[PDB]
Amino acid sequence: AHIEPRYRQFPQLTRSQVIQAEFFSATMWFWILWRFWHDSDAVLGHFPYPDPSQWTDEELGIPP
Amino acid sequence: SKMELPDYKQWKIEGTPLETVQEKLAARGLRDPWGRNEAWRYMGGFANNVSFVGALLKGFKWGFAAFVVAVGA
Amino acid sequence: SGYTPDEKLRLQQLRELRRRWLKDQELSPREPVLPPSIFAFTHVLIPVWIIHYYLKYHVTTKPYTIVEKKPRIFPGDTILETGEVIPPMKEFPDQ
Amino acid sequence: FLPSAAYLTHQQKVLQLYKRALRHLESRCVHRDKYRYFACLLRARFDEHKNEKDMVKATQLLREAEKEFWHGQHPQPYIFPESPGGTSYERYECYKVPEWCLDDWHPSEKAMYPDYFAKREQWKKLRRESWEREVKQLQEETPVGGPRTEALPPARKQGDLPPLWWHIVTRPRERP
Amino acid sequence: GAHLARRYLGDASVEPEPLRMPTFPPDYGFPERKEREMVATQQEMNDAQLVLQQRDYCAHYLIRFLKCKRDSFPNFLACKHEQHDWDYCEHLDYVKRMKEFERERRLLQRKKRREQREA
Amino acid sequence: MNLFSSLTLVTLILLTMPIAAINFNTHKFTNYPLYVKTTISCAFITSMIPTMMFIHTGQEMIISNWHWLTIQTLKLSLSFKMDFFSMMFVPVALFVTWSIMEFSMWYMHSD
Amino acid sequence: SHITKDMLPGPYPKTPEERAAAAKKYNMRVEDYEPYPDDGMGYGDYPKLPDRSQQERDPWYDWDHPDLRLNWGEPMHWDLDMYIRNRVDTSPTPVNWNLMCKHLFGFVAFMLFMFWVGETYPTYQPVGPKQYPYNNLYLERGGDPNKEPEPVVHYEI
Amino acid sequence: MLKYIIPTMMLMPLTWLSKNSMIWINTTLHSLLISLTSLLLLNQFGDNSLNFSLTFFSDSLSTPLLILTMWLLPLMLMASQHHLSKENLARKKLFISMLILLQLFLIMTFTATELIFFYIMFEATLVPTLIIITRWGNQTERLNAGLYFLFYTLAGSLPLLVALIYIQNTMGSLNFLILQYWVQPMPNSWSNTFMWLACMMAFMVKMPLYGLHLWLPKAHVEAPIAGSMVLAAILLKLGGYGMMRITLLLNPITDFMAYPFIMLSLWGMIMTSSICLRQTDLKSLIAYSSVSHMALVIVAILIQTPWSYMGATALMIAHGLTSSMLFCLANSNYERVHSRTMILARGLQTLLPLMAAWWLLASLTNLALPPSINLIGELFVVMSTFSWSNITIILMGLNMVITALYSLYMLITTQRGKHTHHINNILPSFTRENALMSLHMLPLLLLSLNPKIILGPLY
Amino acid sequence: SWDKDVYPEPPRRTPAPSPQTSLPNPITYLTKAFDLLVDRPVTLVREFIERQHAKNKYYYYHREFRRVPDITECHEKDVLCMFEAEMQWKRDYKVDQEIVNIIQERLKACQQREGESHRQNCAKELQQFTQVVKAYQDRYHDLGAHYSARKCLAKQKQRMLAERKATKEAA
Amino acid sequence: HAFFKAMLFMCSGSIIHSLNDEQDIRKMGGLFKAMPFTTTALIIGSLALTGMPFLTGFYSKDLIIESANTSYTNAWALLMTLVATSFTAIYSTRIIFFALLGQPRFPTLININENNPFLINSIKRLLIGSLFAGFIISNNIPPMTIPQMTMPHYLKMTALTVTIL
Amino acid sequence: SFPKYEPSRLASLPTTLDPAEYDISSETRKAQAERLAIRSRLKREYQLQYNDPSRRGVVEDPALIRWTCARSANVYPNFRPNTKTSLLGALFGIGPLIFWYYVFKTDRDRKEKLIQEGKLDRTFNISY
Amino acid sequence: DAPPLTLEGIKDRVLYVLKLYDKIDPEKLSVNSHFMKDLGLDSLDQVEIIMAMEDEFGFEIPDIDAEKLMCPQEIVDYIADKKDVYE
Repeated sequence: AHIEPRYRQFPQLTRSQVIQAEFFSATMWFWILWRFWHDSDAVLGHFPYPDPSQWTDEELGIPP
Repeated sequence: SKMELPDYKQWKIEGTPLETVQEKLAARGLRDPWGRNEAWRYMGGFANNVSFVGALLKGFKWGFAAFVVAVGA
Repeated sequence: SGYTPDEKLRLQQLRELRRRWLKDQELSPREPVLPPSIFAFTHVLIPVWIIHYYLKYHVTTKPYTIVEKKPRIFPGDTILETGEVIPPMKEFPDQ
Repeated sequence: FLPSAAYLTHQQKVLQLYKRALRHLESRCVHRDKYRYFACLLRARFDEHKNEKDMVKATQLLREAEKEFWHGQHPQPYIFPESPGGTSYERYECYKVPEWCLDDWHPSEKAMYPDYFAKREQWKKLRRESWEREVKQLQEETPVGGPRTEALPPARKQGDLPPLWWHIVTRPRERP
Repeated sequence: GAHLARRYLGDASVEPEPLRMPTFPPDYGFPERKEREMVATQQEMNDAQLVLQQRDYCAHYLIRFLKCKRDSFPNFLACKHEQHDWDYCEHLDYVKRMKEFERERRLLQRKKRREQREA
Repeated sequence: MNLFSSLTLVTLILLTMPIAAINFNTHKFTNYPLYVKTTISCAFITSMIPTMMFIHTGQEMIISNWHWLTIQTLKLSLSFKMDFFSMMFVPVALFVTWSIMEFSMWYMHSD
Repeated sequence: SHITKDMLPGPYPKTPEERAAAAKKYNMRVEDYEPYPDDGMGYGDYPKLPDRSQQERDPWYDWDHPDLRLNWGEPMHWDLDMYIRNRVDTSPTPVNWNLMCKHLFGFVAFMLFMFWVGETYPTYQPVGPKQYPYNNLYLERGGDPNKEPEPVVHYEI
Repeated sequence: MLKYIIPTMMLMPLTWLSKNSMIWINTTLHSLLISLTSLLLLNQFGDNSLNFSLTFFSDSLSTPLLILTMWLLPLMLMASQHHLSKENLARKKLFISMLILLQLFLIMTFTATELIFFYIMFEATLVPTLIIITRWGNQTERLNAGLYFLFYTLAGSLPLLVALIYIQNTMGSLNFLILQYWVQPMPNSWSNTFMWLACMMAFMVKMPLYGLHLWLPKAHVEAPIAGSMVLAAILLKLGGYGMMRITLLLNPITDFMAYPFIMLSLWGMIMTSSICLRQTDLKSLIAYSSVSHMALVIVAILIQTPWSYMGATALMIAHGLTSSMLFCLANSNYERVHSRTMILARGLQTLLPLMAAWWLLASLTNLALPPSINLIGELFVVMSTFSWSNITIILMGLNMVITALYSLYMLITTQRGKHTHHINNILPSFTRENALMSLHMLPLLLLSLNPKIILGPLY
Repeated sequence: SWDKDVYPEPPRRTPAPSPQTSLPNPITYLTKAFDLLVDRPVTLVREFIERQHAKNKYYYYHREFRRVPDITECHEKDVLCMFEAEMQWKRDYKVDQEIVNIIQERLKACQQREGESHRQNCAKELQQFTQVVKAYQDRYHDLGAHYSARKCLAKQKQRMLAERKATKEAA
Repeated sequence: HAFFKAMLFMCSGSIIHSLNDEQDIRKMGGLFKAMPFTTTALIIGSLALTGMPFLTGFYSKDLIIESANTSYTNAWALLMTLVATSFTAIYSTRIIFFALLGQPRFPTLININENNPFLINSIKRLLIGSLFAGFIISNNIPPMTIPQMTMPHYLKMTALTVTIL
Repeated sequence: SFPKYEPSRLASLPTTLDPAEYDISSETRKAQAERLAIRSRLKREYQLQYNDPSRRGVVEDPALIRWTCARSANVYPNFRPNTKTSLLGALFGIGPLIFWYYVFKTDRDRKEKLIQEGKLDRTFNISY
Repeated sequence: DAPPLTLEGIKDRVLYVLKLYDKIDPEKLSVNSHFMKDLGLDSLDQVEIIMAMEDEFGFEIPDIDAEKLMCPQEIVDYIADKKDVYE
């Protein structure tokens, strides 16, 4: 069939374009989940942040 | 081209923004808007079109089960 | 405000003439005008052949022509032409 | 500055301020419902002293209202995508070819479109045949020594077409 | 950050700066702790066509990373253990540069304390 | 190596053809967008390959020929190079522009 | 082929007859026909207009010419060559003029002043130098492959 | 080249003794014959120039100008009808033979071995174009325009004669070769100052310089089309050619006295790009554009650099082609609307649909589009002058910006936006006019492919 | 071919791959496809062209010269002597331009083959480039446009006279 | 960026021609559930702005701000880039909120359409480009630089935190 | 309420807030009627010369040709050399020219002085 | 990009969106019905009518034609002039 305009109503839709729309948004969300757990944890950068340098003295002849 | 002209006085107005402005402006004491021009804009398949987090997050209504399958891998 | 009856009548004659002119601009006589991938991949193939013909022979016989940043050799691998080991990477520890 | 007279009126200037202030409110006041609210507010603010029989009071408050309108105008209003200044504004001027042309086509192309060009031939003879008598007579008689308007009366005398029909009616379709 | 606001609120002595980094001289009081690992094989490194400002320490991990990436090229998601080792070693170098900075910091703080108490 | 050189040179020279085609046609490709679409598709498929060879090996190259006016101590030819940027920039622009060809088939419909 | 007398020699005087003949020659309002005055800048006896002329004259007046805002007998303003739409749009300004220029130059000065603040106060992180192997990377600076070593080493912390 | 000279004479009398309705074909055919015939000259090999006994020689400074003039002749003639087509048979034969005799003096001028001969053939170039523009000057002060032309060109060019006789009786004969060989430096006295001022002042007037550039616009707005093209291209680039000749002598004083001329040329080049931004009168904008390009030429000639000389002769040839083309399109528009003003001819995108393509192509050649020879010339001028003074790139780049600006402005002003819906008299474009378009721009692009011909003797 | 005397090239050093994968090897599949598709008929066309011009031959040579003696062995006028001197001098100038061209081509080659080892094994070629261009700056540069030959020799006397007096006082 | 805004411009102009070439945010309001293929394309593009963690639009922008804060930087430029990343977050949210979420405003006689294989293939093609090929290009490049990889607290998370606020 | 829209050489004073109009005199209305009449008669002559169907030429505007001859060639008559003319001609003729001539003096002096010395960056300066 | 438009369809649509408005009756609504003369509705709300029909059809009719229509038939005339709807 063709496509038709309508006056002041909610427009008609095919099921195909809306099912590809749901398919693509859900694959985006699947990519952010299957990227957000699967190998990273990259927003937290794989290394504990070291302190002010050691919070210890005895560093190669510090002055007593 | 047929159009069927979806008729006047059908709307039976009742809508939320137009109802608030009619009540507040009747309390002001005028009651003369343009009126019911926009019931087709405010309701139908309209009238709770999706809010913020549903709009930004339309995806997870099917993606979580796919991620469960990915955990199953 | 409002028109005069003469201005309305003038507009009515313009309506009549504009209807006739645009109805004249309608046409479908059922003779409006009248008369008085193997191609694709051979189009792919043939300039490839011509420019490779050009790109070996004249390009090569000109000496300082198309040149390269060299492929990168490795400390633990071999050479395809000569063939020997480079002395490999040193001690591993603290890993 | 109008084709009918010189003075506009008080009422025309008031009404143009009404259309401009309401259009600016459309642009300022999106979601359309608080717009509809403020449209009733503006219509009430005109109804605050609609009752004035006076003239100097009306034009003095009109001048103060012009101050109030320029006080809160908007930078880029919702001008329509057909209005001048707007988005189109002879967007589709790509094929507004003027209608005096098409005389200068090669006769092969005029063999391609036979009946339409025969119809243009009889239109053009309808133009030339009906230019001398009625149009030249109404352009002798009806113009006064000062025409004093930008609008002509039709040929309501007896018969055929009103004068100056050609480059008014025969304008392009505004649509390629 | 934090060191920056402390330096800009404090006086110019007790919080030293970069770009003039040798401030207290080398081998001040060192108990002979210097190995300077040098696993580079710098001739073999220049043979392996590396980059300026990569001819550094921890570079043999980068060599192995380039080696495994060359050896399995369509394995698009292979080399991350040796990439992680290279990251770990440059992380250690970052620790070392932070140690040098705050060591000069505490040196200058104690030196100004000691000259204030001796004078 | 000759392959990488000829593949970059055809990813340039496979774009020149349709303009000279319509200047030497005199007839109407009504499907002229389809023609442009298939030559951009050929350019993208011959440009995805040598980037993969590039990062596979390294192996950077410059090409240079067809000089004019080697006048003073300098010269000039048509000289262009394919390195890291000059290879991993080409399929980006090609793929983007192939999709914009599709969108322009739609958007320039009645014009 | 044209009448010589419909050209424009001389300035405005004499004030009855030359003003009368020039007002009938250019077809304007009689007493509002302006000479410049006789400024000696050439300029003859040609009129002066309110200088904006193009983003006034709204396109709903529906005169003859499409984009010149012209109607074939007009003074044809002396500075129209600077006034055409596509060249200078003398629109009524949305705010002011002095307000525009003062806020713009003040904001540029404010940003450049804080740029000088940025130029004098850098940021950094608690970081020393790198540790380049061969005496802060000899043989990959300028060279001298057999002449000039300067011994200075790296020490660990 | 005497085998090229004797058909230039004997191309004349056929135009007399041809029957009616047949002069046109004969002139065009034999002109194109001689075009190829002197295109065969191009064998300038390596070290020397090429000589012929006591009258003729050829550098690379003269051969592309020669080929350009003999290319210009069918273009010159074929533009020059339809405004004198209905005029008389005898007067039309007189006109065409006058153009042919003009070009014969031009070829004598471009292959002038000696310099006294060069002065004589220089004012031989002067004289017939006066007659042509004054008989067919097409407008109301052709009187004034021809008079300014004649007195400026003589009263600039005349003391050059006395200076050349002075050089004659101080250094023997005035061959170009002995003056290459028996030259000796002439120091910073005042006599050298006045001699250099005389010679360079005559040529400054010929270019024109900015100080006397009111010469040009009247001489273009009141000339016919063939005289316009010949005047612009051949006369101004011939003036540049003569300066390129005689600047070989007088080395050290041009270091002193070259300062105000370069200054005047730079600032007036900017003022000329300012003046052709706002005027009406579509024909005259290209005239002021030519003033600005020749000021650029003048900077290039006096700075005395091999890059400068190569780019200078490149700019000569490219600007000759582009200016002649754009004059031809101005003639086409005036054939349409009979106006010469600018704001009347508007629109013309639908109407004359492919004329716009040639307008665009000409405006892009005048843009300095980059593979075009125009940009090669301007670029090497900028390189040489930045070696010369290292801060002068401000006026060069500002010239570039405003030059692109007014060129594209004259493009999108006349031929972009709206038909004025009262014209009724544009016709679809004649095959003659588009034939002249292809006569202009196909040899320009084929020159753009292999431009190793047109560069200067310091190649 | 060419002259490797004038155009030296470094020894080829080609590494060898090692998978350690089971893809198996798409790029080898495609490069064998490219060779067995394109490389056969183009080589056959080369063979056809070689034979059909190997029927009969032409010959071009290199134009070699004599030596005309000098310019300082010509007197103040000597047009039949100075002409020979200048043409021999100007041809020397042109071939020296191409000398500088060839050295710049070698420098481009050294930049390209090294990749990012800029400061190694290009000291030799850039160094001799600086040497020849210091010579060219000293000898053919500060002479301007209308060079004949005599401006070069006046420059020559000027340079050696000035440096002679400077090293005279500073000796 | 190239994949990103090619996709975004094509989506946006598709919507503009879908609603009669009017192009203004005023009288455009509710287009969600009017077929959500192009609208979904718009919101995936806009959430791919700010680099929602962690997508193809994440990598470059966040490595840039991390390398900028881990440098000998300006003390004005990093603050300006932080504020402008917050501002591109807010006009991204405004273009979504005025494109879809509000109650619908448009003239009547609507003709909203995607019945074309060309448009759906082009938008499909570029969102497939922006979900995978950004990662594919970003991953297998030899590092000609040395990445920082060692950042303090709120010197890696912080631009994401600022986009959230 | 507002700074009342200051005039400028760019500020188009709009047709609404003058405020100098709004006590419109009767004779000013008479002048507006005159202006309407003049444009009326001119458009009538335009339509009469315009709608002839056999007129093949252009509308032949006298006003535009009047303006063009006014602008191009009818400047030099009339002219008298005045004080303001001479001042503005000197300020636009000699000022910028003598200024850039000064800076080229300074540039040539510094450049030849410094290459007279030899502490200049011409290690290889080939394309002179 | 070219929807089907008729005079009857556009006339019924204009009469429809008139009849939705409040203070006119749906009773006495006529295609020939003077807004100024024989209906008695105010000119100010007649310009509200002008505004809303402009907003529906998506083009501003000018101020100079915001004066002199006063009836639905001339409204259909002017909208058919701007849109060029005849066959």
